[PDB]
Order: sequence, then C-alpha cells, then structure tokens
Amino acid sequence: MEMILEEKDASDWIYRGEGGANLVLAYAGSSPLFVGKVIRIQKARRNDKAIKNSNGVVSVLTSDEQHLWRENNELISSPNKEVLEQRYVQNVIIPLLGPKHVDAGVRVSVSKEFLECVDKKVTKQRPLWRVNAANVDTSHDSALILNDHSLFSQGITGDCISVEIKPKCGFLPTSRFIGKENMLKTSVSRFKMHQLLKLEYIEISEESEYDPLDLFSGSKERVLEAIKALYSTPQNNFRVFLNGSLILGGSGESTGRTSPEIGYAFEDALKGFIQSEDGHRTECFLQLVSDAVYGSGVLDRLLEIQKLDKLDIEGAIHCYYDIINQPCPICRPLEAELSLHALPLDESLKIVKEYLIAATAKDCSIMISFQSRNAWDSEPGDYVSLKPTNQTFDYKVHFIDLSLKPLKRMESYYKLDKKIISFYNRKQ
Ligand SMILES: Nc1ncnc2c1ncn2[C@@H]1O[C@H](COP(=O)(O)OP(=O)(O)O)[C@@H](O)[C@H]1O
Ligand SMILES: [Zn+2]
Repeated sequence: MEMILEEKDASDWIYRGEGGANLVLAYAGSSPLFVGKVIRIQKARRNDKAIKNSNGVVSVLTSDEQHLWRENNELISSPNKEVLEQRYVQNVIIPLLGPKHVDAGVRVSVSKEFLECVDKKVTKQRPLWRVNAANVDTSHDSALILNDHSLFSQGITGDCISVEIKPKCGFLPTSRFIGKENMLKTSVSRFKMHQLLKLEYIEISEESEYDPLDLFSGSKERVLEAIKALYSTPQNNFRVFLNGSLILGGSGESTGRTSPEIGYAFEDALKGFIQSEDGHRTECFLQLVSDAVYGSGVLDRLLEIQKLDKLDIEGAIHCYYDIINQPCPICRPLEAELSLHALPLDESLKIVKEYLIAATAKDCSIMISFQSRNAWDSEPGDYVSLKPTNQTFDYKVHFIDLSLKPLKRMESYYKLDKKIISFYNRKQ
C-alpha cells in the first residue's frame, strides 16, 4: 500500500548530480510527499572487477563478504544492492556516526519504463563532459528517496546556501607496519601525495592548496585555512549550492582554480544571504562555514571511524590474503608481517572489516546547509552568529555517500598505495 514510480512520474525529477555509482535527481513536481527530496538511482556498473564473483556475476555479496560481515545477519540477507547499502548505513554506520547526521533513506519501487525514461533524461541534462559515463541500471526495481540536504526545509523561508565537502583522510598512519623505504607516509598525507601523481597524469590543472590535516586538526585557525584553500582550488572536494543550484565547483576534479570571474559571480550569488556590502560577503561566508564545521564537532566523530584503519593498507593487505585463503604475494618479509599471519582468524576478519568501514569514512562527503534567520524570528537547533553583520544562521550537517566497499577492492587499495608512495619517493 505505497507506490511505484512510473513513466508518467519521470517528468517530476531533474538532474542534480552523480558519483561513480549513483545518479541523483531532485524533485520538481507539486506533491508535498516529495517536495525537498532527491532520488538516488544506481548506475549499471561494468567494467568493475571488484563487484563480480568467481563466475563473473555481480552478486549482492560474495561468499567471502558474507563470511566477513557475518555479525549482522540482516546485512547478508539483503536480496539486492539497494537493500544492502541501506542496511549497511542503518546497522553499521548510524551507530558510529549517529542518526542526527545520517539519513538512511526510504526505498521506493520503480518500473523499468520509469528508469528507461530517467536514462534518456540524464543523457539530455548531463554536462557534456559526463555524457559517456555509465547511466541508470534499468534492471533494478528499486531506488532511494532522501531529504535534499541542499535545502534546509522543503521550501524557502533569505535563500538556502549549501556547502558540500569531500574531506578525504585526516590522519597519518604509524610506522608499525610500514617498510623503511615508505616512511614518508608517516609525515606526508595520502591526499598531498596523491596530488603529485594526479598532476603527473595531468588530471588537475595545479596542486590543491587543501590539506585534510588542517580540516581535522582541532584548531579553529587551521579549519579556516582549509576552508579558504578549498574555495581557491575546489577540484572535486568543494561545492556550493544556492537553493540546490551550483554556484561554485562541480566540474569534477578537473574544476579550475577560482578566477576573478568565478570569484566575482560567487560574491554576488551570496547577495541577500550574507548581509554585508559588495566584495565582503565571501570572507564572511568562509568564516561561517569554518565556524559550522568546527562548532559541530562532526569531523571528530568521522576521524575516529577513519582511524579504524589500524595497520595501514601495507599491513592490512596481509590479513586480507589470510581471509580469502591465498598465499601472500607480498611476503623479504618483516617480523611485523609474519606476526599478523599468526593472528587468529577472528581478529584477522575484524581488522579487514574495520579497514573497510574506515574506507567508507575516508571517501564520504559532508553537506552543511544554511538558513538566514530574521531578527523578528525567535531564538533558534545548532547555529552560528556572525558578529560583524549581526546575523544568526541555523545549520544542519549530513553525511552523504556512505557506501559499502567491496572486499576485492583491498587489492586495488594496495596497488594504488604502492604506486603513490613509489612516485612520491622518486620525486624527492
Ligand atoms: N541527500 C542529498 N541531498 C542533496 N544532494 C545530494 C544528496 N545525495 C547526493 N547528492 C548530490 O549528488 C552527488 C552524487 O551523489 P552520491 O550519492 O555521492 O553519488 P555516488 O554514490 O555515485 O558517489 C553529490 O556530489 C551531491 O551533490
Ligand atoms: Zn603477508
């Protein structure tokens, strides 16, 4: 006794965005049951080896994954990927990050024709650069309904300004399971090293000013610096929305540095939202975002989950091969490595499981939506007061893109890590 989204309904949705796995459409119809919501639809994914089993079938979970995630029977009982991701978020991630900042969503039934319609729609509405990317999987019979976190409330009460950050990893591993030649990993961030490789593959116009160790520092000055740095070189780490509409960033990691032209337009798109004179809104806005980030302490709870990566991939990869019952292709072995192989099967499972949960935390994004208060409105939830403009802003913070990482990807994490540290070493 609910509903199926049909071909008729497809006209009510408009393209908002996409990542590697999902398309996101925002609601544009009149029904109050959907105003201020988005729909998340899974892409058809080939050629992804990590999601196939021994026979090349894209099963919900492989036998190895079922064994690894055994402690939640509800998670392994999922009939499809939509149910799997929702139960992962609800049962594994929400206990860790809290229900306040995480929205598991509501599953909705969709017909093939609805999805075939959305397929054609995204083809027309996508930026030209994304036209050959993977479209909607039309064999799935479900999609996900979520609150649009680019909106504070379903409607407008000034405007809503929404800031989306992909913060990446905010800590450095210990030397405990890192080889002597790779020791720079304990002093230079993964993000900073990755920037060098990305620059070499000319995937970016220049090195990002952003340093995730600033964002997660616990220092209010350093948090501000991180925000300022993200404004200057957004790449794919920083976006700003005006009532759900892009006003900064959004062109992938290839997004250009904020030029005077983009800077000028941004300052004006802030008119009315920040009650400050022309040219001054941008500084006050960055201060606003910095204050909300720091004041919420939402990043402290995210850092702890990232810190579930105890051994680093260099250490963790050994536990992985013990799980899948294969001789280790990595082990001139170290004494630290051999002790890990001596660990009980149960603690070896725990380590890898915690590594994968950590990856979710390292690869997710935060959305901070803002609403300008009136002086005739009563006392506020969570808020930030900008003293120089005498303005109070209500804010909400939500974690998005909290996906379950497949077990076989451990191999990819190692390959990539090996490549990043190798390159960064010989560049010194
Ligand atoms: N609940 C939401 N509210 C508003 N915008 C969203 C929401 N979820 C996703 N988006 C937008 O869609 C984009 C891609 O969504 P995401 O779920 O991260 O895709 P993927 O899972 O493929 O990475 C995001 O960068 C964000 O701008
Ligand atoms: Zn080994």
